[PDB]
Amino acid sequence: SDEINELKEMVKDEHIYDKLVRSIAPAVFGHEAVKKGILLQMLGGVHKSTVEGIKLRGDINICVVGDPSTSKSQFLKYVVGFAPRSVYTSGKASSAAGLTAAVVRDDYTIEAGALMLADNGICCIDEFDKMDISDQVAIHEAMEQQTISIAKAGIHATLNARTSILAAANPVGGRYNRKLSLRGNLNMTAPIMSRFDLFFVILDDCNEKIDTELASHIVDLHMKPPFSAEQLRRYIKYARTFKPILTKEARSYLVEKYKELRKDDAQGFSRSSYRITVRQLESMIRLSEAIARANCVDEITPSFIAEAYDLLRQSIIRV
Amino acid sequence: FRKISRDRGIIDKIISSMAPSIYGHRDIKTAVACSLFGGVPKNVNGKHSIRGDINVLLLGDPGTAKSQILKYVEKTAHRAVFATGQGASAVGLTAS
Amino acid sequence: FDILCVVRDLVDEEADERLATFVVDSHVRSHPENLNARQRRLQRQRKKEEEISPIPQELLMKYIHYART
Amino acid sequence: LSDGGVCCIDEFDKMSDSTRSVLHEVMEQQTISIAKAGIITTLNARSSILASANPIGSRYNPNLPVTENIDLPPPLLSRFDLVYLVLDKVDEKNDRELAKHLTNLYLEDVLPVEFLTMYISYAKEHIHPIITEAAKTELVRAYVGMRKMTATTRQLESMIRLAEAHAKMKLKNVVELEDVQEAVRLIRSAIKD
Ligand SMILES: Nc1ncnc2c1ncn2[C@@H]1O[C@H](COP(=O)(O)OP(=O)(O)NP(=O)(O)O)[C@@H](O)[C@H]1O
Ligand SMILES: [Mg+2]
Repeated sequence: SDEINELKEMVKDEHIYDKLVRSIAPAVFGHEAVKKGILLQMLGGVHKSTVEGIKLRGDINICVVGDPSTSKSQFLKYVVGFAPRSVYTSGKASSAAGLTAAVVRDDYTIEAGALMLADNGICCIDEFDKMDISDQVAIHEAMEQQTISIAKAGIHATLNARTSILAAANPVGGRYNRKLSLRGNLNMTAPIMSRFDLFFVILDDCNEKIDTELASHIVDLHMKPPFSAEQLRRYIKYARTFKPILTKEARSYLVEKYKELRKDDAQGFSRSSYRITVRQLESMIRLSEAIARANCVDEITPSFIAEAYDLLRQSIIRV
Repeated sequence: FRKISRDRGIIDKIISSMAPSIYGHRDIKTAVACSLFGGVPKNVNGKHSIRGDINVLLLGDPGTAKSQILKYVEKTAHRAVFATGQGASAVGLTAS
Repeated sequence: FDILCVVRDLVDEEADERLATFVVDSHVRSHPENLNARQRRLQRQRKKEEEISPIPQELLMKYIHYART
Repeated sequence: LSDGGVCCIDEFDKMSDSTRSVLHEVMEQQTISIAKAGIITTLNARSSILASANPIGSRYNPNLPVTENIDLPPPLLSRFDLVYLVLDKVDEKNDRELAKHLTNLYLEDVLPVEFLTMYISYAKEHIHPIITEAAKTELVRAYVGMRKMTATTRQLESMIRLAEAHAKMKLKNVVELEDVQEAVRLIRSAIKD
């Protein structure tokens, strides 16, 4: 009942949403957008099964692009330390089999890889860009169909990989080139970039007003947030029990905002899309559901659609 | 089945019913319908056997429901198997 | 592969309008919360299904198997 | 196996690529992730590494940067706190005195070489330095200075760790301004390579 009352005093607070984001990764300074994304990943979308049997992904996939100078791996260390049912792995150290699932003797049988172990969970892939394309393309099924399917050595299976993937890619050459598109800064391509719900780029050029307080924070951390980790986890567990619904106004407004992103993504005389596929409309649905969970309301207001549209625009204004 | 088969629009109602929660792509739904019903396998006096199965390739851009169409067909076909990309070895596909 | 389907994702304003409308409708139509109770729920599922499937999917599977065999 | 001890690696330039990748999570997280045969664990390595590496070919070219001479890639090279160059370039005022020092070992029988291990042991057992409040401002101003001169927070973290190590030396229980200053100075020498 003490925990019940802490939950009540948390949901009573009208602006708890800010307090949640500032409770993400408290040992790392700044980068509010990334922290907001990690909150809206531990709060997933609502997974759905259609009348035709076709599934819709609930999990949210996030990429954190950053130079090896940036405090980037801190987010992976945090969420794997915090979130239940999660794993850490390194991009080149893990193969395609090592990532989805391998086939081993004991007979022939299946050995669970990282994306199997993080089912109904979070998989954190550090140094993602160094992963070979052969290793990257293996996860295209687990990314979106939420499964791994195998046909090898007389063992045939399809395996559940309902997993929110968190990738920490470096830019090509380490340095992020601000003159180039997000497409140009990575060795990824549209099949896998469309599978991520959103990309964050986090940059660390010198700025004395920032660098002074950032340096001070590093020494403060060596001991010269509003909620504890326990309280945040309890809230996340409670918020995940909510299953928000799109209000009628939100549906039409979301169609308009998708048409805006879709229009702005068009390139070439063919009006080819690149970043905004149909997958990104569904990404906005997932993100607004996660936002509604963050606010513990069973109905999605158009303000959440506006926030989801702006969250995707953190990537779309960089092309 | 005998009743609904008489309908003048039955091919189109079947095709529209293929993967009903996927918008558009009536060409894909047609190709899937043709594949899923199949042709007639034939054998000419036992001296020459001919394929009845229809093979279909869904080639195209990301986020266009191709994988979802295949998962639907796995749902709908009376004997089905599904194997993505790097998950399929040569002997794991034919025999070992 | 004796049928080829080429699937191009082109920006096209009213086509994207219609597709996005259908997708958001599909998401609410697939939401989990959306005479005994089990019978009523199966009836509601059929009511949802006839919005988009001109013949029942359960009928379509047996019809396919019949036509094949 | 080098948990709690210095891991000495020679031929560090000729290291294999899987090993080059594996070094990242011991450099950062001091562990290595294992996920096979029904066992999943971050196997904690907790080791300080002393690397020894080489140029391509027989000679180092000091008119080219470290990345151009050495085989191993910059992001791994960046993780080291101190990085040094030792060169065979001829100079009799060095070489003659080196040769005399070397050759004199064959004739001769303060240098606390056997007490060094005991001093290290008691220092590691007893002394746990904490950062002085003034040393915060010293670290910040030094970091912003080298930042005004391409630094990253990894350099600041390195200066903290070196200053704490400097405080275990002299058996000092609190990091002083002079500890920060020597950590800063030695890193300023190193980062200029
Ligand atoms: N016409 C559509 N109607 C409904 N959903 C769609 C449509 N096109 C794409 N989607 C959604 O897009 C998501 C991805 O579908 P998917 O089948 O993986 O596309 P794909 O063609 O396989 N792309 P890729 O795997 O990169 O080659 C699914 O959640 C679908 O619901
Ligand atoms: Mg696909």
